[PDB]
Amino acid sequence: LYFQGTFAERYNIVCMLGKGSFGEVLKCKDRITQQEYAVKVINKASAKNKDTSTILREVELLKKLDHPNIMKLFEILEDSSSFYIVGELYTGGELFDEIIKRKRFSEHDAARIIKQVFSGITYMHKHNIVHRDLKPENILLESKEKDCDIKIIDFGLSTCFQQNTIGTAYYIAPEVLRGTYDEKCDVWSAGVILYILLSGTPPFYGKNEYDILKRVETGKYAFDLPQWRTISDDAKDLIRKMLTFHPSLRITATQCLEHPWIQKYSSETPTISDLPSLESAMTNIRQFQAEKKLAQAALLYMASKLTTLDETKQLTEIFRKLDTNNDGMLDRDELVRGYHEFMRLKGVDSNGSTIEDQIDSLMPLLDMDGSGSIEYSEFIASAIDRTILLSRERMERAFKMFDKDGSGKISTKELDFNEFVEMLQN
Ligand SMILES: CC(C)n1nc(Cc2cccc3ccccc23)c2c(N)ncnc21
Ligand SMILES: [Ca+2]
Ligand SMILES: [Ca+2]
Ligand SMILES: [Ca+2]
Repeated sequence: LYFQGTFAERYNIVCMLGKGSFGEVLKCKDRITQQEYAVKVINKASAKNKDTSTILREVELLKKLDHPNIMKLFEILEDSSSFYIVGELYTGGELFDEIIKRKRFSEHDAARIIKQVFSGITYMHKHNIVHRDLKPENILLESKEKDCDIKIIDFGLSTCFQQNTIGTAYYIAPEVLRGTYDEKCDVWSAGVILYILLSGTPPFYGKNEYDILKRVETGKYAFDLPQWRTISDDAKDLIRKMLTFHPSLRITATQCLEHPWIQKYSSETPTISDLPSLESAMTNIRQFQAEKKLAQAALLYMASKLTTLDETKQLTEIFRKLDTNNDGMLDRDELVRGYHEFMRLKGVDSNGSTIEDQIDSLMPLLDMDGSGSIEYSEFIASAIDRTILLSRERMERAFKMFDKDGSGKISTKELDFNEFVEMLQN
């Protein structure tokens, strides 16, 4: 395997997309699957701030982050000059451009959007990761479709790498001017984002960066602009709690998510339309509940690494409607209510075994990291057709994602292609 790069052997570079933090971001495509991905290329010599052992450790945790509103990293690969961080490709651009186009949003539309930031940030903070620089330019739109998920990018690598080289000043908490970060800085930044969403203007506005940072110094903002009068007191109460000056008195990410104003506007719930879609989710999980253990884990690794938007976009809607508390993961109770609601909408009396014992029995097989929750990939794994999950191209990639040494055959420590194909086609 001498004349083969790890990145080069697997992905072709299509084109540059942008200059990201710590290095360039490019569009690349898998040479077998043809599926396209974004890749950030980071120069080792120049950007390295830690040893590679620390960098690969840090990035591994970032890869294991599983949340609909957080960018999904697939892998970190290296050659003699660079690191290559490969992730989901988004096509909808920055939330920032949405602000410019719409100028500002209804309480409904601002609620649906910021709810997703709260969801992602809450998950980030549960895993002890602060963004440090939350802003509209670091929130990407998944696609061009209407109510598409937003995706928080660009965090986690801050001690690993070193940058070299406008408008960030609007979003920085005051404590950050004191050289301090903590989880409450992200809340502040998200409060500013929200104020801009509902009003179209930042709370600490000014002509240049000196004067912007001067108002941010004082902590003084108001709901003075004429447009604030036809905006509820509930949005005002949330902003006030987020733009509280002292971090210790400022609300958490979770309380942002749980705020009454959030609850009121983002209550999309399951309907008759979802029944056939929901019926498809059932069949595929129903065997996943009694499908082999080596099958269950092997399926989780495939659907998690090699899916695409247009494939799982249906499961994505269903997931959302079951996610009644809006944190981006499915707990035990939400599944049970969803199973009750499913039956009710179909006309079948719930009150074999009960819905409650069936879910109780499903959770251990379904929650495979033992998280207590059913994260997005665990759902997709379970509730997708293997009729479309299993194409030759994907098996070919899978086959090579486990053969570490590059033999043409798999060893026991790691865990023929035709013997591979039959195993997965059971
Ligand atoms: C704004 C345009 C330069 N861009 N930027 C990204 C973010 C991104 C892509 C690939 C790897 C990453 C690793 C760490 C942090 C962010 C990464 C990105 C994306 N996902 N999809 C489309 N465009 C993107
Ligand atoms: Ca949930
Ligand atoms: Ca889990
Ligand atoms: Ca091998």
